[PDB]
Amino acid sequence: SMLNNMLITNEIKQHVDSSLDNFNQYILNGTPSKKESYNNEVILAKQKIGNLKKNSDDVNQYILRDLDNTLDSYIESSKNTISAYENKEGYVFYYDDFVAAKNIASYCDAYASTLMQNFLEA
Amino acid sequence: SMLNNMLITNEIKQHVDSSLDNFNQYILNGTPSKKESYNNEVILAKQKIGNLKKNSDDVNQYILRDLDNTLDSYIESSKNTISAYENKEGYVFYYDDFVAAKNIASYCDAYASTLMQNFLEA
Amino acid sequence: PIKPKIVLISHIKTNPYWLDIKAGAERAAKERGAVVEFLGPTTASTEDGLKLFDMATSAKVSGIITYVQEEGQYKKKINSAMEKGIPVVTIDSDEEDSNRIAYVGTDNVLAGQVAGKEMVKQIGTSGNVAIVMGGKNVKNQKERVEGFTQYIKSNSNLKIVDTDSSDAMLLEAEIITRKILNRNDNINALFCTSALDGIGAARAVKDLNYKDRVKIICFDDLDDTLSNIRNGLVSATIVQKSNEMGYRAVNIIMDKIEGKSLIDVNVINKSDV
Amino acid sequence: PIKPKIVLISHIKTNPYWLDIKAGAERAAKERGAVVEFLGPTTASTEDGLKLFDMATSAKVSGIITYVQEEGQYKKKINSAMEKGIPVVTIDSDEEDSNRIAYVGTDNVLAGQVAGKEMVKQIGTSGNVAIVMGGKNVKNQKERVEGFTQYIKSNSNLKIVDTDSSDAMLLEAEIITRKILNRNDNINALFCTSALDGIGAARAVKDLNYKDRVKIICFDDLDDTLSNIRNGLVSATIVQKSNEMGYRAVNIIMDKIEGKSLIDVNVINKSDV
Ligand SMILES: O[C@@H]1[C@@H](O)[C@H](O)OC[C@H]1O
Ligand SMILES: O[C@@H]1[C@@H](O)[C@H](O)OC[C@H]1O
Repeated sequence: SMLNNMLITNEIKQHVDSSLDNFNQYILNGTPSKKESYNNEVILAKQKIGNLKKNSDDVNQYILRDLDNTLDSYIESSKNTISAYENKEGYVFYYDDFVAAKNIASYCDAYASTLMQNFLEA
Repeated sequence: SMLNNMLITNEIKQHVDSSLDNFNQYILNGTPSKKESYNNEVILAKQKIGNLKKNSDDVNQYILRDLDNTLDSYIESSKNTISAYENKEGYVFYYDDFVAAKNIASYCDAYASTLMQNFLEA
Repeated sequence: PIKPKIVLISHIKTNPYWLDIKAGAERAAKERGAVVEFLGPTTASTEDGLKLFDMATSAKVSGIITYVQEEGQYKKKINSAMEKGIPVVTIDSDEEDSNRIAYVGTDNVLAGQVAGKEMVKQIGTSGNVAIVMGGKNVKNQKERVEGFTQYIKSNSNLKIVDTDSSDAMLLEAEIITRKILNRNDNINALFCTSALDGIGAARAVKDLNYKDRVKIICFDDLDDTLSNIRNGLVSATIVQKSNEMGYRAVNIIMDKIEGKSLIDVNVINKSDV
Repeated sequence: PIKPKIVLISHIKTNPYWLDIKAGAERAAKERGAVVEFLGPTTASTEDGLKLFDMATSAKVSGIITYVQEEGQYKKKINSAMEKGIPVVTIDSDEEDSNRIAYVGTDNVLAGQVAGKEMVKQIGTSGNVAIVMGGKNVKNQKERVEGFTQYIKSNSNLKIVDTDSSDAMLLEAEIITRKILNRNDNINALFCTSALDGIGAARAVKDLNYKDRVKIICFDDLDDTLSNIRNGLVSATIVQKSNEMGYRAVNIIMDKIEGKSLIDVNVINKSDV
């Protein structure tokens, strides 16, 4: 169980990482399957974070909320980037969003590894 | 066992983190017990990394070597900082070492969380 | 049940001044039913403070209370957070050109003028002064130096002969002071503008002797500073209500959350301690 | 058993030019009994490349092969690694003022001159040229533009009327080209100095038409560029031996490790493809 929780936590971290990677490739070349994978992987990270939130205790509750909200920020930054990109706008118009999406994805990684450590320590 | 390996990996990460924290406090105020704890915690991180290296496979071998060497770099940067500090030298003389010690400790954290994920995935 | 989380970002996390601000924040938070997350770098860095502010923004915390290290550098992130519905309070240095709901802290230019008035009382209207500041490009330090300089220029013939920086580090405060006393002939007084500067200066004066050819006016009421005042190494310190800053900032944040509706400085001398 | 690990740091990790360099490195590494770790940012960043270089230095890897984005910016970290016993090779842009054991890549100023000679063959000694470069402050781009400019100034009356940057991004190459064709009256030719610039320029020319009022001379032999040459949208491309760079760099590193002891550019036209 505590092991199942950190399996899920590791799955979330992989989803976020894979989502970012596909997102990056999509913005740099526009292969539609990259965007499809970007989208699928955040759907999965979002759902599994939701699943853990169902069974959270007093401490992880706070971290999960931060992680869930931070993922929403990533979703918003990456969607805004994709939107400007597909509108064929100047890089200057999505530079910030593009950067923030990378940064925010890295915050998600830190919440996830913190969670994994907490689950590890029953 | 794979669970024991990631317990150890988590212990290493905590040792490195705690070593950095005490190191930081020591440079900022000079409380001798902070330096003692800095030193004890890296001794423990070093030994346990050595222990995992004894039982490594084909892949973790490479990560463990990177982590072990990176810890040695942290040890060298933090000792050089402590040395200039205790000589009451100008900040300008240990600024780089002081910064590198923080940076290098963060590299150790990333190797450790990578290891923990690999152990998680038997 | 889950509580609102308020993020508090400090100049320097380990510093006993910020620990007092933290204590005040924890008191208010327990009273109001919030949790405080206390953050900050080890060595002063605007860049590091902004990354922490960015993390809290992304996490959509219930409120952010932030130190402002450099003028104009926080505006963008503060306004972005406000726009996203996160109430933002600035603490112990302000970003005036931003949409933060409130600033909780000292009027730092005024605090400088206050030091200037006390400096004139301490050594008179003629003589040489040297300044030790906690970072050359740090906002509330520049403001303190500004108020001080303005005051002694209007109300005396005191000459500022040397200004340098401790980067708000204790050891570096001693060293930069020792270096300032050397390299200057007749310094009558030191003005020290952040919490550890006075302690470091006292060490440098006691070590060269110059107790007492050199008076010290410094900032804050840290234990060793109060001790140096009793022992005569420091003549006056300018005291801030740090605990009250942390306390008031949390209550302003929680007031905004719940839809409900400049702190003086004090000169302390040996007779006061 | 454990193998030496060689770190390869690219300009841009996903780019098909660097993937070809990677392939060459993997070939040499398998032959020599090493492992290659292939790194790089998504968007070009000197800062990010230096952090990766710093990580490899700290990890005391057996060798580092690094791209150099900005002149003078890598010297400190390269020399520090060399001093710590890590053999360092620079690849597809050099840091001349550093103690790296070798540079493996194009003579970029020369490659620019080569483009300049081909530009004169393509449109003659009179006319207007515009330059699309992969980053205004990127070393080997500036070097290519330098060689080109020097050449056409010595050997023609061609006027460079506009220079702007794609930041080595494909979409931005198209857009900046479309913007350059607009805003300039009579442009006869485009010179494109990194791998994706030519593909983006061809898209912008085909879309406005201007096939063919505007010729394109670009860089590298990517599939779409070779295709644009066959279809007449691109007139010439300057081809580098990317695969050979990766191959040779690993062998130089492994030679140094084991204590054992400038690659030409080629113009390709439609008749060659
Ligand atoms: O900003 C703080 C300042 O108000 C105090 O004087 O010194 C410590 C600093 O961190
Ligand atoms: O530096 C590389 C350059 O040599 C090539 O022309 O374009 C791609 C760049 O990454």
